[PDB]
Amino acid sequence: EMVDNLRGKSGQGYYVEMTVGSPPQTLNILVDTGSSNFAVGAAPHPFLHRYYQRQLSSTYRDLRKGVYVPYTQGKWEGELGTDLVSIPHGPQVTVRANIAAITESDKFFIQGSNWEGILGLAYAEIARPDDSLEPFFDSLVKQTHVPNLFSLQLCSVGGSMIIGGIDHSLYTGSLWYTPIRREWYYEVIIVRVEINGQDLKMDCKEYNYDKSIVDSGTTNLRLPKKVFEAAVKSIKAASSTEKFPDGFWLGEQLVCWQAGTTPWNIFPVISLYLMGEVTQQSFRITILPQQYLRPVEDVATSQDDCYKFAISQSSTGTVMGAVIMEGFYVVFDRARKRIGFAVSACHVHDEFRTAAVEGPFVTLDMEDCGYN
Ligand SMILES: CCn1ccc2c(N3CCCC3=O)cc(C(=O)N[C@@H](Cc3ccccc3)[C@H](O)CNCc3cccc(OC)c3)cc21
Repeated sequence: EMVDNLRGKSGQGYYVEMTVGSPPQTLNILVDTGSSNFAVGAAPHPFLHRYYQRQLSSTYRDLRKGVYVPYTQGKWEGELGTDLVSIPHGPQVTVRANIAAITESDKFFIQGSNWEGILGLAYAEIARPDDSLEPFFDSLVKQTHVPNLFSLQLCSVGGSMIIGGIDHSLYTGSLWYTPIRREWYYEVIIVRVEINGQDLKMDCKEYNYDKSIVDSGTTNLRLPKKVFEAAVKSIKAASSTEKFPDGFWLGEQLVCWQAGTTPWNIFPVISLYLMGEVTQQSFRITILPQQYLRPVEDVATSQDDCYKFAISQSSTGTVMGAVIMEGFYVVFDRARKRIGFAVSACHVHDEFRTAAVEGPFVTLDMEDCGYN
């Protein structure tokens, strides 16, 4: 009953329905594996269709402490409190959880997005103000019998968040696991990057400077500057049969083709190799251009299909965002400190190429690829 419990708009995150307070107030909450605070709009905002009204909840408790959270995109400030929370299309339980009531924000809420809050699914180590603010999923596991694991199938868009287990109907083929290196973000280690089979030929620590994370709340694949520059050079080379403005590669400009004529075949597949659970072993996930060229829906331009380049540069490490996760079934196996990847039931492919998760591969270079 948790299948298809996610909705969203392309480029604007995926959200699940939740209720907060007594009596229950229904809100749509963005699912974010890249942070650890549960926060909801709690005052009027031009982009909010509704918001949390603390005065109407008999179970609300004020913690008398403010909190400020700046993300890569957007920021908000609010008041900490606790209240009862449920997930209508998830496990049928009610938990008391920490909630940040957002009273002020900047470039956080999105015009027309349909969500009103955010559910940080990562570890307490990156919770604000500090790690004593227990994250939602931690409270869920401690207060119920839900297994310490969840999975995401991200596919107007939709998908599934399966709390407490793995749904086999949501993937095909084998599940490959990579270790969670450190429990703060969902940090992983990339050991190799290929563009159309060609190795970027870089010290593998560069791929993980200064960390690499799996983040459902970020749209793009974000790469460390040095890796980004090398990747763009190789994607340009592969696609050189057409020449695009430098602004396209910087994600500042759309590229458009007559409806139905997008030249998918001139763009390369990107393979990211992730550390396996065994010494010097890895597996790879392969991303097609249908993933990293993000469609931008706009009726004004609808004579064409137009796209934004959804790989961009980072000064804070690699972020495997929604563009990478889409078309894969991703298991956040907290209990066993590992992340699993499999090909999703809602996968990308044309008649020539298919996204894949495959292995094992072996590396002769014994260098640890973790940056720290
Ligand atoms: C879905 C909306 N959206 C669209 C683009 C886009 C985007 N960017 C910017 C450039 C390329 C790219 O993809 C970045 C973010 C982003 O910052 N996401 C947040 C959640 C969020 C969701 C919705 C709105 C605002 C924030 C996430 O916690 C970040 N994790 C690591 C992170 C970074 C910094 C602090 C931190 O604290 C926990 C966590 C959201 C984006």
